[PDB]
Amino acid sequence: NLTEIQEAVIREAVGKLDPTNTLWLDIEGPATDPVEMALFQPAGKQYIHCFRAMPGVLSYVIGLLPPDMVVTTQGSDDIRKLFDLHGRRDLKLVDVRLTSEQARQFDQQVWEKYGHLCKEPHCALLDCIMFQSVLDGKLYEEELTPLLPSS
Repeated sequence: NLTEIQEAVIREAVGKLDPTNTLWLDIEGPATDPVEMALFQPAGKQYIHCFRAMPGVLSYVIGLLPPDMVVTTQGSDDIRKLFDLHGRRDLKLVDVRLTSEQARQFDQQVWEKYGHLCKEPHCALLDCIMFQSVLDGKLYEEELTPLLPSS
């Protein structure tokens, strides 16, 4: 349901992910029909990002994640269900459960620095950067390389 070109691009992007490093996954919208999905590796200063077909891309990405890898999210009740339905029971999930208040610690700085990648406002990619910043106790402000160019 994806063109072989799309599949080859996605495959190469996922292949550049390093399994030994933290990997964030965030989905905006219904699990079966996302509007946005983002994957973010702070240590490798890289991300995969795309908006509104989406279900095909998300499924293909899940199928390609490295074996037994730890995925970090801000809530994975449905992501767990998706993983499993796609034959990825081996993927491990961690939910970083910042309170609304905690998650806003670096909201404005992150929007200032990275808001152009998405342009009280929220997008999947920046949420991950914001949460990682809270964990680091300081603003994430590295230069980020997209791994997956807008098709």
